Parts: sequence; C-alpha cells; structure tokens
Amino acid sequence: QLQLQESGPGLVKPSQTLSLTCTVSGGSISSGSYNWTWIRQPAGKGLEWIGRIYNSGSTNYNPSLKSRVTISVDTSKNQLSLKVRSVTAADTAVYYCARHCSGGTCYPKYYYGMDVWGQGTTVTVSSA
Amino acid sequence: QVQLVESGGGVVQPGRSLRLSCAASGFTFSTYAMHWVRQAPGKGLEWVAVLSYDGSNKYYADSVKGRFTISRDNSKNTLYLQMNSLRAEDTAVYYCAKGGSYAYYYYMDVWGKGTTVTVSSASTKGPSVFPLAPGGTAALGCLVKDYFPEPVTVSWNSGALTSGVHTFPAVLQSSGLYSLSSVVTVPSSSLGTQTYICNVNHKPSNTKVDKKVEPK
Amino acid sequence: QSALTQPPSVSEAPRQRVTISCSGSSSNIGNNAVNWYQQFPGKAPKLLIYYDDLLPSGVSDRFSGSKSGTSASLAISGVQSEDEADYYCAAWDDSLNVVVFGGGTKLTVLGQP
Amino acid sequence: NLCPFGEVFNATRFASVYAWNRKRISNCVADYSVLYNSASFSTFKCYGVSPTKLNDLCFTNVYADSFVIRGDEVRQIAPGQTGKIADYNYKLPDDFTGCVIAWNSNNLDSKVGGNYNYLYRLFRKSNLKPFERDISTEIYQAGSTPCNGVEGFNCYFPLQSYGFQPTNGVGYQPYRVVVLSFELLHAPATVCGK
Amino acid sequence: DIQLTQSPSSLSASVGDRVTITCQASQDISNYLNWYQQKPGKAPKLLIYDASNLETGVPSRFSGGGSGTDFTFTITSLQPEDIATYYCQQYDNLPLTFGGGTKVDIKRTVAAPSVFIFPPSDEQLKSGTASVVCLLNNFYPREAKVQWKVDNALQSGNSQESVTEQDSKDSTYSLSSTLTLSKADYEKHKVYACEVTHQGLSSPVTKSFNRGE
Ligand SMILES: *[C@@H]1O[C@H](CO)[C@@H](O[C@@H]2O[C@H](CO)[C@@H](O[C@@H]3O[C@H](CO[C@H]4O[C@H](CO)[C@@H](O)[C@H](O[C@H]5O[C@H](CO)[C@@H](O)[C@H](O)[C@@H]5O)[C@@H]4O)[C@@H](O)[C@H](O[C@H]4O[C@H](CO)[C@@H](O)[C@H](O)[C@@H]4O)[C@@H]3O)[C@H](O)[C@H]2NC(C)=O)[C@H](O)[C@H]1NC(C)=O
Ligand SMILES: *[C@@H]1O[C@H](CO)[C@@H](O)[C@H](O)[C@H]1NC(C)=O
Repeated sequence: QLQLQESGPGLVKPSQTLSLTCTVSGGSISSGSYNWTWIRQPAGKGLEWIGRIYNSGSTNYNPSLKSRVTISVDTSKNQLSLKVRSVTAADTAVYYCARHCSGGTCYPKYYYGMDVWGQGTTVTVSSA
Repeated sequence: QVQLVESGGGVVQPGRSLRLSCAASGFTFSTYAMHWVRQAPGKGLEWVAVLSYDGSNKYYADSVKGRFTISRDNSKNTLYLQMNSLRAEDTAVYYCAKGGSYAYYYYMDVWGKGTTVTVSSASTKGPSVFPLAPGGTAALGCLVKDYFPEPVTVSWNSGALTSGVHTFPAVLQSSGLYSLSSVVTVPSSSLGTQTYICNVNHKPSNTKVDKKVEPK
Repeated sequence: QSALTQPPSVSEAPRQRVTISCSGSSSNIGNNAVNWYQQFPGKAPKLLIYYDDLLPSGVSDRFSGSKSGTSASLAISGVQSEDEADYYCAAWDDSLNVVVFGGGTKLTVLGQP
Repeated sequence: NLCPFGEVFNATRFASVYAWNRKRISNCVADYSVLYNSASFSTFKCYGVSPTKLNDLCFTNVYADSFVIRGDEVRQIAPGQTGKIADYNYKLPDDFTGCVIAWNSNNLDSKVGGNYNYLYRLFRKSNLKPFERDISTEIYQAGSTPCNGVEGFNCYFPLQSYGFQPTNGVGYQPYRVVVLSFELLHAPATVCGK
Repeated sequence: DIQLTQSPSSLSASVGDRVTITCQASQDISNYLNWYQQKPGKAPKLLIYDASNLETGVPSRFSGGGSGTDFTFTITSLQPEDIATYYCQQYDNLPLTFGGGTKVDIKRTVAAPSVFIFPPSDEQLKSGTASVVCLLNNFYPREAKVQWKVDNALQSGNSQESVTEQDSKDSTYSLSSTLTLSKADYEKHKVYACEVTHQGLSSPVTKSFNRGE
C-alpha cells in the first residue's frame, strides 16, 4: 500500500512559478534507499527527467532546467514538492512523481527501477 | 613435461633483500596463474603468494604481506618474488608452482625442484673434516664441522661402502655454522686390511675433502 | 534527451514474438542499467523490467529484457490484446547527468477484429 | 579406468553459479559417445573442438565446471559474452577449448513456493577474469559514503536468489550447466577418448 | 582463513596393517582436499586429489574419502616405503592451507641402541675446539635419552643431537649426540661419558673414555 498522491494547479500563468505536491501515503517518505524524482511528459511526446532528491535534502537536476527547478521534501507533511519558475508554453506536460531505488534497504528490492508512480497532474502553461 | 627451474637462492643477511626467479617451460605460461610456496627447516608447507594470468591481481599471506612482492614477465616466461627485509623465519626452500587456467588460483598442478634461501649473518665457509676413529663390530665416522650454508654430501670409499652408512642431518650451532656427522659400522676383522675414506662435498664453497679414518 | 532511440511502432500477430530494441551509447546503456516501463493510454508508466533483465512480481513472464553493448531489447513472447501500450527504455547517462528515456514504442497486436 | 562423468551430470545437488564447482577429470578413458547421442541436453556447444571427433583426441587433463542458472542465461556461458553471469559469476576466456552442456532442470530445482537455495552475484566493482571464482559476501559500495557491513543508500548486497517456480516460462526456469574444458600441455596425456 | 586439523600427529603400524588418518576442516570445503606424501629431504608428492582420486602412478594401496568438513586418508596395506609425513591441503579458498601432518612409523620389535663414544680428533684439538660424539646405532622405538657427564657433573646447554630417518630395511633409527667444549675446558677434566637410557635396555648404558689413552 505504497501510494503517491499528486496535487497542483492545472493552469499556470507564464513567467510565474509552478508548484506541485506529491504526498506519500501508506508508509514514510524517508525510509528506504530511494531517489525521489520528478518526471514530466508533453502530451504525445516522450518522458523527460526533471531531477531528484535523496538523503536529507541534497538534489541533482537536469542541466537544461537546473536553474529554474526546485525540489523539496516536507517530512512532517510527508510530501515532496516541485517548483518551476518562469514557465513558458514549452513547460506544458503531464507531471509525475515516482521513487527510484538505489540501495539494499528498498522494499521490494527493485534496484535502479522507478518503483511506484503518481497518477500524474496535467499542467497547461497559458495566460488564457 | 612442465619444467620449473628456480634460481636466485642463497645467503642473505637480515634486513636485506633477495629476488627469486622461476623459469617455466612446456606450457603457455602467459595464460596460467603462478604460485610461490616455501617450507622452513623442520616445518610444514606454507603458501606464500599467487598471481593471475596478466599480473594484475596478486594475493599474499599475512606472514609476508607488505614485505614480499610477486611479479611476472610473460615475454621472458619467468616468475619473480621480490623478498624485502628478510627475517630468519624466511629461511626455507621456496618452490614455484603452476596454478589454474587463468584466475583459478586454486590449483598447484606442478611444483619446481625448489631453491633454498638462507637468512643469516654468516659467510660462506667450507667444512672442517675430522675423523671419528674406531665388540664384534666397530663404528667409525667423519665429523663435518663449521660450514655454511647447507648442504653437504658425504659418501664412503667413493661410493663402494654403502651398507651400514648413517649420515645424520645437520644441526645449526649458536655460531651460525652447521655441524654434521656420517658414521659407518664395519666388522673389526677388516679394520687393518681395508682403508675407509669419507668423501665430503660442499658445493656452495666448492670444497671437496677426502678424509682417511684410521685407528689409534 | 533523444540518446536512447526506439522504433516508434512495432506490430505483430497474436501469439507471436516481438522485439523492441533500444539503441544508445556507452555513456548510458554501455555503462549503466537499463529499465523498461509500460504505459497504457491515460495512465502512468509501470515498471516492467528493472536492472537489464530482472522481472518484478506481477508482470507476466512473457516479458524479458536483454542487454549487449550499447543496446537493450525488450521481448514479449506471445503477443496478446492486453499488451497494447507504449514501452520506454530508461538509463542514466553519465555525460548528461540525467535519466534518459527513449521515444517509446507503441505495440499494436495485429489480429484484432 | 573409465571416466566418472556420471558423478558430474547425475549429481544429486548442484551449486550456485557464484560458487560454481570444478571437478578434475584425470587418468581415465573418457567416453563422450553417450553425451553425443543423449537427447537430454538443450545446449551442447563446443568451442575449439568437435564433439564427433572427440573419441580420438587425448588430453593431459579435463575439468568439469557445474552450476545452475536460468534459461535466458545459458547463452552467456560462452567466450565473448556479457551479462550478470558472464561478468560477475562465470567467465570463459576467448581462447576457451571445450564444450558447454546444459539441460532444463525444472522438475528438480523448482519448488511450488519457489526454490531460493540457488544464488547469483548481482553487483561487483569489476568484471571477473576468465575462470575466476568470487564467493565473498561483502557489502557492495556503489557510491561516495562507505558501507559498514549494513545495506543502505548506495549499499547493496552482492548475492541474489532465483525464483524458480514450476509455472515460470522456459526462459526463467532453472538450467543445469556442465562446462567441460580441456587442457593440453607438453606433457603425457592421461585422459583419452574411446 | 580455513584451518585443517590432522589426527593423529604421528602413528606407528606393522607392515600390512591398515592405516587411516583424518583431516577435519574448520568449514565446508566441498571436496577440495589434497593429500601429499613427503619423505625427508624430498619435496611433497601429491597422492590424492579432489578428496577421492588417485594421482598418476600412485599405487592402489592409497585411497581417500570425505566431503565437507571431515576427510580421511587410508593405506590399506602399509609398506616400508610408506615412511613419510602425510599432509592434507585444502584449495577451497585463499590462502591455501595445509594440515599439521601425520608422521608414519613402522612397528618393529624393540631393539636396543649400540652405543659408541668418540674422542675429539687430535687435528681438531689443534684448532682450539673439542667435540665429543656419542652414537646410538640401530634402535627402536625412536624415543631415546642421552645425558653427558664431565667429571661426574651432568651437562646441559652444551650439546646438540640429531636423528636419522627410519631405515626402510630394518625399521630402526640412529641418533648422534655431540658435546662441544672449548679446548681449555676439555683439558681441565678427565672423565667424559654419555649415558643412554632406552626401552630396549633394562638399565642405562654408559660409554666413557679417559682423556689421554
Ligand atoms: C540516486 O542519487 C544519487 C545521488 O545523485 C546517486 O549516487 C551517485 O551514484 C553515482 C553512480 O552510481 C556515484 O558515482 C560513482 O561513485 C564512485 C566514487 O567513489 C570514489 O571514492 C571512494 C571512496 O570515497 C572510492 O572507494 C572509489 O573507488 C576507489 O576504488 C576503486 C576500486 O577499489 C578504484 O577503481 C577507484 O579509482 C578508487 O581508487 C572512488 O574513488 C566511483 O567509483 C564511480 O566510478 C566512476 O569513476 C571511475 C574511475 O574511478 C570510472 O571509470 C567510472 O566509469 C565512473 O565514472 C562513480 O564516480 C556517486 O558517487 C553517487 N553519489 C552520491 C552522492 O550518492 C545514485 O546513483 C542515484 N541512484 C539512482 C538509481 O538514480
Ligand atoms: C546418468 O544416468 C543416465 C541414466 O538415467 C545414464 O544414461 C548416463 O550415462 C549417466 N551419466 C553419465 C555421464 O554416464
């Protein structure tokens, strides 16, 4: 019963900041050997890896998007959030959150695999 | 007929270094793995080190770790063992051994004849040969004293007298030199009409002594 | 980005065998594990093959992964109507410092009425 | 006199591939004709030698390596192969001279709840050299911070078990492998064929 | 590391008897057990490989068995040319480790030593050293005790001894005991004697000489 619940505004206004949430239910977010990543997918095109977060805050982002993205973890609220600043029409995609296992304290021990995904929230970047 | 010819064995003072060499023949030396095994005087067998087919991976024993180094030169088909800072515990007969196919360091299919390494502060000396002069049967012999290093070989009457010959293993005296005795029992009747000479041969110092043992 | 390259679509008859290839370079497939995901219309991707050729519990053993050099492949022996989806290969690229996904391959079983 | 090939193929228990077992075959007449006719083998690939012209070839020593892997991995027991078995468990050199023999052992090495006795190596700092055996169970450190004998972040356990359930597909069912390798030195030949 | 324990350390048996020695491993080593025979002076000769199998040429009198942790080495009919130390050696892992060894004797009817005493040669006394030698010729069993006496004074710390290998033809041993004095101390005392106690002698045998005659 490891489930991830995504929430966010469906429409974001250009040049402003996009903010999503990925609340973890049925377990704890800071448990196994997991890299909590973000992935977006433009409708009809392929998947794009945004970044990740591990340990107690450290992060590594995609260089094409590194300066505009922020990935935090609120352990008390048991959720991770995504911040995308100064958005454009090219940022319109279906955004997922998933967990990536990288260790021996993962259950199940699916090494290097993106274990559990979120349902996906659709973000449309347009002022109208 | 796999051939393993050791060399580089001899005297060495404590704290000094020595380099042994094994010259393999009769098999593709480059593919197989190579071993070094020693056996100290009066002791049992002790595995020293092993190397892989390419020389990349080496494994030693705690008794020699950080003090020995094993290497190889597949072009010259020779195996090396650099022995640095040798102690008296290292005095042994060292053998090289063919290992497994490549990185299979679990076989010791063939052993060399072995070279002997002597860790002592003494110098190579020839032996002094003294007569042990001579019941129904009598005993006589030769005292082969104060030589270094091992070994000596003793025969009687240039090989004619073999029955009743007992050449004892050598003892290491506190001075660092070896002492040995070889005796033979003979009937008393022949003591006055048969001469007995012991043939002591000490290759390390190139000494050959024939000593005539007489009654007094 | 488009480092991993997959054919856009592959189609075969029911109860046949289909191979979805994934071409990359030594910085991704050559020196990193390859993961496969299955994505049905309107849903999130599902982990199908992890660490080159390992199968999770609940995924049909008709699926199998393989990897040689800078290329990976996903095999679905016994194509079924249940198997129509998009399949992505994934791997971490050491040059890009990024989890790279393929363009995806859409499997359409052919014997459909 | 007659080579003990029965003790290798018909052995009651086989070993895990990470701790594959070698038997030394020496000083016996090696009858390879049975294996030739036997239809119980799924793989009988020889490298450097032919199975037919084997009953007139003397060897100084023969070695038999045996282990258990799954079908999709039998292809890796060959020179020039890569994968988890070839890189971390059992590697054959490019100049390997011998035969690789395999057969499906699903009726023996599968329990309904899954046979977990057979292991295989999953992580290693480097590839295995040819004919190398690694049986260490040290915690594989994959990252910066070290591991202290416990699994954790970038800290894995090198050995993993197979499933081996009777319902699995052929490619996931257990297979028993016998790798006969022949060595020829400039030495008298003790293992001859007949 | 893997430790091997051989039992017994040494044994004596009659010709034709069945000899069986054991080798126990500290952990499972499958069947990676080797048995070596080593005659003194010579290099080890491998007789048994992979716990059970016979090396090329080795006679059928030798056999081996076992797997896991407990292994055995058996000579069905012991022969005089089997006098050696037998080692077991595992090759399951590095480091390769050997057993303690089992020395094998040949049970023989008790024979008392023949004791001879030798004065130092006049050639040696010229060099400033005196060596007295006591010979114990052809005896069994190997246990023997030699005590030196210099003017009724028991000597200790100034002698060394050496023993021959068991003769393959008469199954007896021979021992050489050497008392080494300086020439000065040799000329201060007159009576030199070695006392031999042995199972074959119902009382100690003394061989002596008076320095001069
Ligand atoms: C989740 O997210 C985290 C964080 O983003 C990811 O963690 C990172 O993973 C990468 C790749 O898996 C790691 O990079 C590797 O790390 C080591 C660096 O270790 C160095 O320091 C060690 C001691 O501090 C030392 O032991 C290392 O090796 C020594 O010994 C070996 C053999 O004994 C010898 O070969 C070395 O030369 C050293 O002597 C090393 O010094 C590194 O070994 C990796 O290999 C690189 O380097 C070699 C050349 O040395 C090169 O040939 C390789 O191709 C490779 O480029 C590599 O750098 C990184 O450390 C991790 N970082 C953190 C913070 O965890 C994780 O992967 C993510 N998981 C998933 C599933 O997404
Ligand atoms: C194994 O047993 C079968 C009989 O079931 C026999 O035919 C075969 O020869 C045996 N194996 C060997 C190597 O002889």
